[PDB]
Amino acid sequence: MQIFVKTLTGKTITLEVESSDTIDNVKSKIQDKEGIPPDQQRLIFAGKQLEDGRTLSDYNIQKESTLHLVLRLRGG
Amino acid sequence: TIDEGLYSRQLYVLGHEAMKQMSQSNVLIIGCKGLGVEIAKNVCLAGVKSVTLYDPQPTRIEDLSSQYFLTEDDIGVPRAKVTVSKLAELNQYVPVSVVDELSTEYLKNFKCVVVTETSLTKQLEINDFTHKNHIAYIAADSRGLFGSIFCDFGENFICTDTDGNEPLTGMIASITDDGVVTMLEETRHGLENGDFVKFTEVKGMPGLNDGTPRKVEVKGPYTFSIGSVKDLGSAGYNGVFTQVKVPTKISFKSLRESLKDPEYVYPDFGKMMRPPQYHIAFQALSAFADAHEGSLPRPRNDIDAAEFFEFCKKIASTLQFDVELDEKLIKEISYQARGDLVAMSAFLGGAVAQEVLKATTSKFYPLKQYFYFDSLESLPSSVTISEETCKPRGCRYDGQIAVFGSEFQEKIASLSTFLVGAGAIGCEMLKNWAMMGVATGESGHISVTDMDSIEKSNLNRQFLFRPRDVGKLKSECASTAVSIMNPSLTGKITSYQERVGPESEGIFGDEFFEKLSLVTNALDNVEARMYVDRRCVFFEKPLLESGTLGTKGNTQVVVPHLTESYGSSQDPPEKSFPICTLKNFPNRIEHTIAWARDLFEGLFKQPIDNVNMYLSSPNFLETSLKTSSNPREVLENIRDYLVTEKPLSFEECIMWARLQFDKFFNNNIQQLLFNFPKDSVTSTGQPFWSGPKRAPTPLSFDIHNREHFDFIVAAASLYAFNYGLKSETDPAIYERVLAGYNPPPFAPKSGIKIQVDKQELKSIADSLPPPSSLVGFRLTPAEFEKDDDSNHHIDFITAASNLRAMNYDITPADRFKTKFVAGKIVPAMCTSTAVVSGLVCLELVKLVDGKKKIEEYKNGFFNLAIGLFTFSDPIASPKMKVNGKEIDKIWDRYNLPDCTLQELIDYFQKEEGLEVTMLSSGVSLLYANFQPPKKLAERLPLKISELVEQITKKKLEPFRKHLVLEICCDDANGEDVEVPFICIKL
Ligand SMILES: Nc1ncnc2c1ncn2[C@@H]1O[C@H](COP(=O)(O)OP(=O)(O)OP(=O)(O)O)[C@@H](O)[C@H]1O
Ligand SMILES: [Ca+2]
Ligand SMILES: [Ca+2]
Ligand SMILES: [Ca+2]
Ligand SMILES: [Ca+2]
Ligand SMILES: [Mg+2]
Ligand SMILES: [Mg+2]
Repeated sequence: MQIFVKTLTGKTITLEVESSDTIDNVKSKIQDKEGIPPDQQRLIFAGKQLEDGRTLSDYNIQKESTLHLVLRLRGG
Repeated sequence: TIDEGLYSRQLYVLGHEAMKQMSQSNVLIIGCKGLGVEIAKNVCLAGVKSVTLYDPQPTRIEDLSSQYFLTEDDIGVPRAKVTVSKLAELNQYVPVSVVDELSTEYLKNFKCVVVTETSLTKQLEINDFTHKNHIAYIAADSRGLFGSIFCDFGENFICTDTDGNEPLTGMIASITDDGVVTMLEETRHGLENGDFVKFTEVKGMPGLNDGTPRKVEVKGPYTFSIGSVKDLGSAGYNGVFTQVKVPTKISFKSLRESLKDPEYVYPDFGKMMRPPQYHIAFQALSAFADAHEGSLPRPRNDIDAAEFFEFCKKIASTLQFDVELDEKLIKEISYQARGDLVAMSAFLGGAVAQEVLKATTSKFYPLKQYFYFDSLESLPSSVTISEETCKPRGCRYDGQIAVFGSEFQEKIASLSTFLVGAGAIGCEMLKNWAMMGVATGESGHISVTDMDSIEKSNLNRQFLFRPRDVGKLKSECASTAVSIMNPSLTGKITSYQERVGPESEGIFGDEFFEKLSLVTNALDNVEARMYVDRRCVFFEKPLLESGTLGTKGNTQVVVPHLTESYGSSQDPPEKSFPICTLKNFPNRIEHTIAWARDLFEGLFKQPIDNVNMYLSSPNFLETSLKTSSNPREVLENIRDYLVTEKPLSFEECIMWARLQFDKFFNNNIQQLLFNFPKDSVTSTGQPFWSGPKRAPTPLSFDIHNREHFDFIVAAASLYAFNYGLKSETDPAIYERVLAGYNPPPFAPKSGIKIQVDKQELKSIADSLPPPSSLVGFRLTPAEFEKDDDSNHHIDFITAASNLRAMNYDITPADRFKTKFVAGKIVPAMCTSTAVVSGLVCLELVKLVDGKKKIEEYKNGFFNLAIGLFTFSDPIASPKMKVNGKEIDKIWDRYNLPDCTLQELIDYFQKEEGLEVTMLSSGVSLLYANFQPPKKLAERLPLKISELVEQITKKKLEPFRKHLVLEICCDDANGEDVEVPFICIKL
C-alpha cells in the first residue's frame, strides 16, 4: 500500500509500505528520505504513538493512512 | 518603527512586514469572560493597532473561574469596563477602549472581529455583514471540557506564507540541460513537488541566475527537476538555489452556508468521528439558550440534557446532517454546558489569538473552518459526578466545580506543587493554577523557583510582569502578581532564586520533595529538563513537561509507575559547524557569525580572564601547563594584555583596533591563500576551492567604509572597556590617528598548520611582572549580552561577520539577523505559551484524579502556523520479569534501612529470592560473593553506610538522607538477572 507522513513543519512524505511491515522498518524508510535517526522519530497514528517491535497492522494502519511525525521543543 | 527591544522574540516568528500590518489593524472582541479576556491578553501583547471590548453583562461570581482580571468586589459592574483598565496596562503601544452599543455599521472600523459568548442567531447577523464587507470574523466558545473555533476571512482571503518556515536554500553541484539539478555533497534539499525556486551563482547557465521561479519535480532526496533548460546552456555547475514561497487565496464560506457543509479541522485523528457530533451539539446549545432566556443547561442536570438532546434531533434533520447522534457524548456537552475551565480558555485563547494575527497579516495558514476540540479524558472518575456535586456554591470556582465537582475541588486546593521556571510558560502556568485554586486549601502550597531577572523583551510573553518590574526576580515578582489575581494564595506561595540542578540539591533536598504532589517544568533548556526528570523518577513524583518554538509547542506527562520518563526518549543535539569550516572554509553567513562570536570572546573575554586569574591564583602558572590546552595562548594573553599592548588612551586603542583588522581580515587570509593557492588542485586534480570552499580574498583597509569603520569603532571601544578608558564617538578622532598609521609589512611564513618550544614558551613567562607588583589590580572582562546596544557587543560581531563575509564573497546580514544567530535566540511568543499551558493543566487534573489507565493521558504536539494539533497516549515504562514478578525498569526500587551487609544479603535471599553476587555504590565495589573469606568476614557485620565510607576512604556528607546502590544477583534458578536499584534510607 501507500501511506502519508505529515510533519510538524507542514511537510508531507509518501511511503510505499505493507501492512505487515515493522515500525522499525518504517522509521528507516523515513530516515532514507529525511535523514532522521529512527531513535528521534515520533510517529503518531490515530492518537497512538508507534513503538518498535510492533507492525503497521498491529496499529490497524491500512491503505492511504496518514501519520504524524512530531518532535519535542526545548523552548520555554 | 518597530520596538525591537520588546517585540524582539516575537519578531523572529512574525517578521517586521508582518507586524507593520498589525500596528494598523483594529480588533474587536465580543465577550469578556475567561475566553474573551485570554484572547485580548494575547492580541494586546501582540501589537495590533488597538483593542476594543464589548460586554455589558455584570460580573457573576462564577466568572472568576477563568477571568483573571475580575476581583471579588467587581461583581455587578460590566466585565467590559472592569477589565479594559488592566488590559490597557499590558502593552503600552496598544490602546484599549470599550463600547456600549452594537452597531452593524460600526464593525467596518475593525480588521478582525472576535465573537465569544454569543447566540448563533446573533452570530449570523454579525457574520452576514462582516463577510459581505470583507471583514475577518472569528467565533469561539469554551464549554467545560469542550471548545470550538470558527474562522471566516472573506471569500477572497490571500495568504502569503502557508507554513511559516524559512525559505529553503542549498548549494548545488550540477544541473543538466534537462532540468536535473543535483545537490551538493550528500546535501538534502528538502523540497516538495510543486515548490518554486530561483537560482544564483550558477556558471554554465547565466540566464538561470535571473530570479524567475521554477516548479520543482523531486526525483529523490538529493535531486530534483525544474524542466528542460537547454536553451540557457548545456550544463550548469555549482550554484545556490532558494525556495520562493508562492501565496495562495483561501475561500471562506459564510457562517450561514458553511453551517450547512462544515469544513472540519480535526485536532485529533483518534476522535475522528466527534467533530460532526459537536457541530450539532454546539448549535443545540444555542437553541436551548433562547428557549430558557439565554441560560445554559444546569451542571450535570438530566432533565435539561434530555431536552437538549431533542434540540439536537431538531437541527439534525433541518440541517439534513445524515449522522448517527451519539446520545451519551452529546449529553455530556449539556452537563458540562456551564463549565468554564481556565485551561480550556488558555488553550482556545492562544489558539484564537493566533488566528486574529493571521487575519491581519496574511501570514500562516488559517483554520478552515471548524475547530471542535474536547479533552473529555480529563473528566474525573475517582469522585462522584452528579447533579448534586456539581451544583454552584457561590464561590469563584463554580465554573470549575460545574465540571469536576466540589468534592474534587478539594483535592486541587490541597495540592503541593513545584514550578521550575518563571518565564513565558511559568507565568501562564501560575495564572492557570490561581484560577483553578491550586494550593488554596490547607495542606496546599506552591513553590516557584528561577534564577533570572525580568528584562524588557520578557514583557512580551510574560504578562505577570510589567516594565516597572524590570530588574526584579521573576519567581518573586510573579508570586506577588498571582496573590492579586486570587488572594486566597497569599502566604501559600514560596519563591526561590535557586537554579535547579546539582548545586541547588541543598535546598530542594529529600525532605523538600517528599512533600511535593507533583512537579511542572517551565524551562528553556534540555539539560535542566533532564535533571528534573531524573529527580522526579528518583522521588517517584509526577512531572508535567512542555515546550515551545515559535508557533510550535509540545506537552508531555510522566506519571510514576505508569509512563516512561522525559529522558527515556531521545532528541537531536545542537547543530554545531565543523571546527575547520568556521576556522578556514566558511560558505554561509552563519559560519562567519559563529566565527565573529569566537573572535569577540577571544579578544575581550578569554584573555582578560587569564589576566585576573594570574592576579588571584598563586600556582595558576604551573597548573596551567598541567591542564590548559594551549599554555602558549595563556602566557601570551597576559604578556600582551598587561604590558606588551596595555593601552593608555582611546587613541592608543584605535591603533590596536586597526592592527586587528589586518590580523583577521588580511594577513590571516593571505597566509591561507599561501598554503592553498587560489587555483591549486587536489589529488583528484580538482580545484581545491570548489563547491564547499569559497576562495577568499584579503581585504585592504578603508577608513571610509561602513563595515571597516564599524569594526574599528566597536573593536576599539571594547578594548577600552577592558582597561576602562573613555570611548569616543566623534569620527574625526579616528581619522586623526588612523590616517597616520603605518602597518608593519606581512609576509606569509612557510610551515604553518592549517587543517582541512619547551624553552621559548617557558621563557616568556619570565618577561612578565610578578603579581606582587600589581596587587589589587584587575581588568574588566566583557560578558556577551545580546539584549543591549550601549555595549557595542552585537555591533562588533555584525561588522566582524560582514567583514569576513566580504573575504569569502558571502552575502552579509543586518545586525537583526546577526543578533538572532550570534545570540542563539529562541523565537517565541505568547500564543504558543498559552496553548501549552492549557494542555498542561488539562493533564494536571488527570494526575489529581489518580487515573491509572495510560490510554487516558495525552502528550501534545502542535504548530499554530498551520493549525496542526495532534495528541498521543504516553509510552509505557519498559517492564521486566524477575522471578516471574513484573518490575518497572524505571520506577521500581528496593527500599531498605541502614542495615548490615549480612542483613541486606539475607533480605534479598529470603524476601526477594535473589542471591546478591555483587553490591556497589558508584564506581566502588562493596561486596561480591567471589571475594576472599577475609574481606567478607570483616565487612558482613558492618552497616551499609559504614561500608561505603570505608571502601570509599571518604566519609559521607551529613546533608544526605538517602544512598543509592546497584546489585548483581541470581534468580531462583541461579541465573544472573537484572534487578532494580536500592535506596538505603539512612
Ligand atoms: N536550570 C534552571 N533552573 C531554574 N530555572 C531555569 C533553569 N534554566 C532556565 N530557567 C528559567 O526558565 C525561565 C523560562 O524560560 P524563558 O525562555 O521563558 O525565559 P528567558 O530565558 O528569560 O527568555 P529569553 O531567552 O528570551 O531571554 C527563565 O526565566 C529561565 O531563567
Ligand atoms: Ca518544504
Ligand atoms: Ca604600548
Ligand atoms: Ca510494581
Ligand atoms: Ca524480586
Ligand atoms: Mg533572560
Ligand atoms: Mg530562554
